[PDB]
Amino acid sequence: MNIFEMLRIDEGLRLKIYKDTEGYYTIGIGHLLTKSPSLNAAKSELDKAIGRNCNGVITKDEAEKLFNQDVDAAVRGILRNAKLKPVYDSLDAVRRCALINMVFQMGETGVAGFTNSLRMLQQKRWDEAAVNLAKSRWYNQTPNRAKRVITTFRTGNWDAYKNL
Repeated sequence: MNIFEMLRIDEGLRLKIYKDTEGYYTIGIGHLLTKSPSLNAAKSELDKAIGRNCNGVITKDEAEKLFNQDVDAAVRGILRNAKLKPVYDSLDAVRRCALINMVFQMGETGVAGFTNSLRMLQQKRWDEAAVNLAKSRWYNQTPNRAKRVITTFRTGNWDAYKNL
């Protein structure tokens, strides 16, 4: 299992503009287009993102291209971030994927706000950090996904994703 397979389990694939769990306009593999309520603003962002007139619909190909960019940007964002970088560097390969997943879903900023959990992951206090991470809007709003990510940080292996 790798970062791409993991994220694709968590996000799914949709070739037509759709709404987030949050109500936001998205397409592909969890590629947020706009936080704006107009389908029209969304369509315009889409065409800007793809470089063609899409009419709200993309190919598999375009979906994966957006996904490759998004994953690359998540990793780079982690590496550029003073709060995230040290935790990332301290982690093993599997747990590194769990942090990338959080950043993809919630952005650098959002994750950098989980101060206490970050501290615990650095210290390698896996059980404590899993309990702390669960105490969040994130967990309450998307509990099945948060629990997969959380188990991943807890165990250091891919079992949460075996099932799936």
